[PDB]
Amino acid sequence: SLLNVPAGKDLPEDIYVVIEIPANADPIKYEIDKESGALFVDRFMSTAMFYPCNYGYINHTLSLDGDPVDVLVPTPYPLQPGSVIRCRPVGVLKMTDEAGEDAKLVAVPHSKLSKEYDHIKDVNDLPELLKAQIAHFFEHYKDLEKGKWVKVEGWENAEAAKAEIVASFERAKNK
Amino acid sequence: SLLNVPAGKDLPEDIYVVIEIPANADPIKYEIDKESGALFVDRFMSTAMFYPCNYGYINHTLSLDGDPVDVLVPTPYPLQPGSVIRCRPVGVLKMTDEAGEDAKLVAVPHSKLSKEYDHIKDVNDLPELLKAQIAHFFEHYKDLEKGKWVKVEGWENAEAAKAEIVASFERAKNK
Amino acid sequence: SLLNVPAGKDLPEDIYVVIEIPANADPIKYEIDKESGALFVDRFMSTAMFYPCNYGYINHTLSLDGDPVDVLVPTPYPLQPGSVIRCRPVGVLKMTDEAGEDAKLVAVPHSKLSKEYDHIKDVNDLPELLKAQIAHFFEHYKDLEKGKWVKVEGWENAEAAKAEIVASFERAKNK
Amino acid sequence: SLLNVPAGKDLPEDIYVVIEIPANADPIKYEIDKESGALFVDRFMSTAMFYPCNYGYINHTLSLDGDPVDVLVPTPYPLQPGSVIRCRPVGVLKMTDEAGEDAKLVAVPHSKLSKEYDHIKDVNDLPELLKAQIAHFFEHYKDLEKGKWVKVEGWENAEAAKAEIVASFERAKNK
Amino acid sequence: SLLNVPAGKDLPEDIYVVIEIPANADPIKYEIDKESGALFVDRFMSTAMFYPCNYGYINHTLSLDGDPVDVLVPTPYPLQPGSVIRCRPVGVLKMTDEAGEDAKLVAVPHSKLSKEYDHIKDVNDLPELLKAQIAHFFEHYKDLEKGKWVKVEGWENAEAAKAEIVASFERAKNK
Amino acid sequence: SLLNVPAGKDLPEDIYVVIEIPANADPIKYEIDKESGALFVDRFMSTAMFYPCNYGYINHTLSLDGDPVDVLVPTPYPLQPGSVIRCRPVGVLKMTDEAGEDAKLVAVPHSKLSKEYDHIKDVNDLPELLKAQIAHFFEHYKDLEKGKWVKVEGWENAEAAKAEIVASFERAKNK
Repeated sequence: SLLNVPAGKDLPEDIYVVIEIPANADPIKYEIDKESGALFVDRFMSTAMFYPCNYGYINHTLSLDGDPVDVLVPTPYPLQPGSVIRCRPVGVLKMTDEAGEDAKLVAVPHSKLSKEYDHIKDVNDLPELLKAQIAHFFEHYKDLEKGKWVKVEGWENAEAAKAEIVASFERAKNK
Repeated sequence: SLLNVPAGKDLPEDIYVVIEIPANADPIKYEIDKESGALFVDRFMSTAMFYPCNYGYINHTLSLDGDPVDVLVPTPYPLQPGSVIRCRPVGVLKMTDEAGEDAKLVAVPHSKLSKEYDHIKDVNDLPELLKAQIAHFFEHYKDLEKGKWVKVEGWENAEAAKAEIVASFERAKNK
Repeated sequence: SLLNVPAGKDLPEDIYVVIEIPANADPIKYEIDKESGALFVDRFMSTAMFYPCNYGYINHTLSLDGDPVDVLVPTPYPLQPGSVIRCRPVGVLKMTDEAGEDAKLVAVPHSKLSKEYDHIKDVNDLPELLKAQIAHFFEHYKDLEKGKWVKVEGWENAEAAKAEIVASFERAKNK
Repeated sequence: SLLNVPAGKDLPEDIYVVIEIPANADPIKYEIDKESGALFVDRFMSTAMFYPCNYGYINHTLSLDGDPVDVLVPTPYPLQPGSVIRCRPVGVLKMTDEAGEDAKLVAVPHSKLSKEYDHIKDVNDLPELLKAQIAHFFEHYKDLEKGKWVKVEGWENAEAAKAEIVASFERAKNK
Repeated sequence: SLLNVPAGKDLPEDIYVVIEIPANADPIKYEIDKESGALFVDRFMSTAMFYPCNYGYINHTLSLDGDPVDVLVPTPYPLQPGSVIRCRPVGVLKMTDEAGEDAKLVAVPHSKLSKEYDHIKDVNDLPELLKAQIAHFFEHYKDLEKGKWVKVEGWENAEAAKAEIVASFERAKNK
Repeated sequence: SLLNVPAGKDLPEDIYVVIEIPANADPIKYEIDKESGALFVDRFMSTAMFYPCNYGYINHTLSLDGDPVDVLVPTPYPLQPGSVIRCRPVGVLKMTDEAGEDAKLVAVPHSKLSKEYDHIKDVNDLPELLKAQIAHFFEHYKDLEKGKWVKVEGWENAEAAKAEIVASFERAKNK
C-alpha cells in the first residue's frame, strides 16, 4: 500500500515523496488517509488558485504539528495523485498560521529521474518566479476560509530542510 | 486498501463513497475488484454518453442484488477514480432492468468539504436538469447492449435513501 | 471576423460577449487584437490563479479606460477562446485600480442557450461563493506585478450593469 | 475567414468540411455564424451525450432545410472547432425529425492527410459500432428538448452522399 | 493491492494486464514498485515521444531479464495508470538492446469488455500503421539516453506470445 | 484575420509568431491556409511524437522553400492554434532535408509577456535538453513517411536567426 513506502533510499539526501495533489490541477484538496492508504477528498478549495508544484509528504515522518513532513516538488509535467517520486531536498518555506508555525519543504526530482534539476543545489538556485508563486499561494489559498490565515516568514537552505527531515524521521519512531 | 474504507463516520447521515467513475469521463466503465481492491476495466461503453455525476459505492454494504450500494455524487470538478468522498444522502432513483429492480442513491458532498450543497436537503432540492439527465442516462446508456433494458420508476426522498443504506449495511454483516 | 460581431441582439438586455479567456484555464492572458481580430497572447499571469468564469468583452463599446466593456460569463463548461456567447447582464463588480474606478460586469447565458440560469435575474441571485471568488481573484491576480493593484468596492445591480453597457455603447458611436 | 473556404477541391469526391464540434467534447453546441464567420455558442446540450465524430458542414452548399450540408468526420484525434479538413464522402444517415426528412453525411479524411481510412470506400466499410453510435446519438441527443425529436430511417451509400453534395452545391449557386 | 492481481482467468488465452503507462500520456515513465504495489515515477522521458498504446505487465510472471512480462494494449481511450484490463494475446515484438534481447507482447481487450477487437486473432490482423508506430517508438524513445540502444528484430504470432506467457508464468513459481 | 498580422513590432529583434501547432499536442499537423487565413489540417503525423515547443511562422516573410519563416516558441503552457505571440529570436536549427538546406528558428516570449526568458539571449542560453529534443524531433518525425527525411547540421546564433528573418522579410516585399 502507500503506507509501506519508505521515507527514502538514503535520508535526508535521497527521499521518496508521496504525491497527494498534482501541480496545476482542479481545486480539489486530496489527502492520503493514514488508516487506509486511500486517496480521500479533504475539501474543495474555495479560492480560484492551483498548487504551483506537486504537493505530497514523506512517509514515516512526524512533524511537531502531528502530521508527516509535507513537500512541494516541481516536475516538468504534473504527476498522478498517489504516485511516489524520488527527490532531493533543496530548501524550506517557513510560515505561521492560525494553528502555529508551519514549514513546507521543497525538493526536486532525483538525478536518476531527470538531469534537468542537477544545477539546483539549494533554495536560492530555484527560479525566483517559482519561489514568489509558492509564497503567494500559501499566503492566499485559504483567504475565503473563515478563521484561517497564513503569513510567510521566509526561506531556509537545504541544510535546514535536511535537518527537518532527520528530526521528523526520528520523532516518528519515538512519539 | 480501498477495501478497508469505512461505510461512513455516522451512517446513514454521514457516509464515505468510493469513486469508480468520474463525472464527464471517457466511456470507460471501471469497477473496484472486491478481491484485490484494484481498479478493473469492467467494459468500454458502447453508447456516446458519459456519467452526469461521479459514480461509486458505499463500502461494507450489500444490496439484494448482491453488490454494494451504488451512489451518484455531483461535485464541482470530476473526482479521481479510486478516491473516497465524504457525503450526505439526499434521495434515490428507483429503476427496473432485465435482472430485476434496481436503485441508485444520490448523495452530495459533506459540509466539511464544501458549503455549496448545504441548501440541498432532499431529492427535490436537486436541480431539475440534473435529475432529468441522470434519469435519461440510465434509461439509455445500455441501449446498444443486446438483451439489456432499463425503465426508470421514479425518485424517493432522503429518508428512503437512508433506509436503504441502513438495511444494506446490516445485510452486509448477516448474509 | 470577430470585429464584425454585434454588441447584442437587443441592448442592454440581450448582448453578445466575445470570449478571450475560458474559465479554469492555464494562466495565459489572451486578448483579441482590435486591428486584426486575431487572438494575441497579452501575457503569462504570474500568480497561480485562474479565471473563475469565462472572460471577455462586448464589441462596439468603449468604456472610460479606453477599452470595450469587459464581462465574466459563468457556463457549465469552459468555452473556446474567440467564441461568442449570447448573454443577459445581471450585475457589476466595482473596483479601484491604479488608473481609477473600474467595473467588470457579470452576464449569464441567454435562456435560448440554456435554462439553468433562468432564475438568476440580479446580483443577489448569483451564488455567494462565486461572487467571493470573483472578488478575490481580481484583488490578487496582479499581486506579483510591478505597479499593479486592485481594491474591490462592491457589487451593483442589473440596472447598474445595463447602464454601463448603454453608456459605453453610446460613447462608442462617437467619442 | 471561414466564409471564404471552398466546398472542396473536386466536388463531390474531394471536399472540405468546416468543423464546428469536435468528437468526444463537452456538450457545447457551437455553430459558425454565417454573417461574421465567428464561432457562436448555439446551445448547451441537455443530455449527457457527446458527438461520436467531429461535426461540421460543407461551405457554399444549401440543403433543403436552409442550412449547409452537415457532415460527421471520424479522425484518430479530435479536431479544433473552426478547423477545416479535406475529406472524401462515404455515406449518409437518413432521418425524419419534426421538420421532415434529414440527412447527415459521413466523410473520412482524404488519403493525403492519412492512410488509415483508405480501405473505407462506402457505408458498408465503416465499423458497425460507429454507425450504431451515430444513429443512437441522433435519435436521443434532443430527448430533453421541448418539441424536438428524431427518428432514424437508415444508411445510404457513397453515391447517395455525393448526390446530396451536388444538389446542395448547385442549389446554393442560385436558389 | 495491485500485487494480489491474478495473471489471468485462463492463461495464456485470457489474461489480466496491470497498466503502468496510458497511451498518449505526458512523457512520464511510471512503474508499479514490486515491494509496495504503489505507482513510482521511474523517470521523465527525454525524447518528445509518447507510448502508442497503454503499457503494463502480467502479474505473477518472470522473464529471463528478471522482470514480469510486459504488454502493450491498444484501447479506444487511454486507461488509468494502476488499472487492470482483461486481454487476449495476439503477438510479440522481438528486440535487442544494450542489456540483451527483449520482447514485448501485444494484447487486445477481451470480448467481454468490447467486441471491437474480435476480428484481431493474430499479429498480422493489427493495423499496419500501429505496428510501425510501436516498432518506431521502441527504436527511438531511448535515443537521448547515453549508452542505450534498441534494434527491432521482428514480430511473432499469437502462439509465440502464449508460449512466452506460459513459460514466464511457470518460471515465476520456480526461480 | 491572421493574414493581416505584422511580421513584428521591430524586425528582426521584436517579432510576432502565428502559432499553428501547440507544444505537447496530439499529432495533428495544422497549417494556416494562406488564401483564407483558416486553420487547415495538413496531416495526421504517423510517428508517436509531439512538438517540444509551440510551432508557427512569421507573417509576411518568404524563405527560399516558398513558405514563411517557421519558428519554435517555448512557453510555460501550450498556446492555442491560431494565436499570435510576441517573441525575440535567439537561435536557428540548420538541417538538410530532401529539398535541401532548411532552418527552423527558435524565439522566446518577449519580456513584456513574461520575465522567465530574460536571461536567454542566444542559442547557448537555451537548456541543452530542449535543444536535443528539438533536433531529435526533426530528425525522426517523418520516419514513417515515404520519400521524407531530415538530417541536422547544427545550431546557429541570434545574429544568424535575425539574418534569416531580414532576408526572408525583404524577399517577401518583391520576389
